[PDB]
Amino acid sequence: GDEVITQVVAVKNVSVRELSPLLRQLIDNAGAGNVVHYDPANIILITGRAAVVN
Amino acid sequence: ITQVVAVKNVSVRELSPLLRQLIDNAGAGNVVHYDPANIILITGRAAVVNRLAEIIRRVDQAGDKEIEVVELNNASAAEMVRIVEALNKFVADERTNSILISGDPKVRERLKRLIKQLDVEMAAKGNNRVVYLKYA
Amino acid sequence: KFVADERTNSILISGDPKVRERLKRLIKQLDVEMAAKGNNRVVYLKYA
Repeated sequence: GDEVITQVVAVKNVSVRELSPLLRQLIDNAGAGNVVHYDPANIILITGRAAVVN
Repeated sequence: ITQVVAVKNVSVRELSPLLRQLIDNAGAGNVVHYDPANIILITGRAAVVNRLAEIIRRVDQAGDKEIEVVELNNASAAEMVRIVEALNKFVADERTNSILISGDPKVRERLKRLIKQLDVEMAAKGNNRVVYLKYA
Repeated sequence: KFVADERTNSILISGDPKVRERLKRLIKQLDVEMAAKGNNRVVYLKYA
């Protein structure tokens, strides 16, 4: 559905800052309210609509 | 009310912009102050102080890292050391002959995996042999 | 990248499951042991 939830998922292989521009492309591709925050401890944060967060 | 909660894993100054986002997202009166002794201060409405403490504890609980101590009965610890050293943290003691670990409960999963991986002891090779001469 | 132990005499690997495919290939490739060459020989002198 359209709900706003945060999802925490990992990419171990290389630091996920590498995805900041294209992920903010999906933060741009649709409506905002999102965050995608890349923890240097290497996990992954999204917040926003479950579809675009997907 | 003010809430004092910890993030041990890395210094919480790292959260100042996004936490002030929740100091911006709603009304002010808040403080979030990051003590270099590594604890955490919020002050403000219990709801926004909560979501703040949830981001905060979301960098607390996130990256967990500590030490393990696990017996190495067979493969020399210092060897375990060396043979992990090539991998790119780790301790062991050869008083005990035990891998110690510093890092993740993912490091705890995979490095209990490598606790187990090189524990094995090679079968005797008959390196030396006593031969009974029949004639000579 | 690559490791091994000669306690165990075992290749350890760091890298891909493509590195796992090809480097199980090279796990297997140089496992072979050369046949004995009769490097030394005891010769029975008939006369001298």
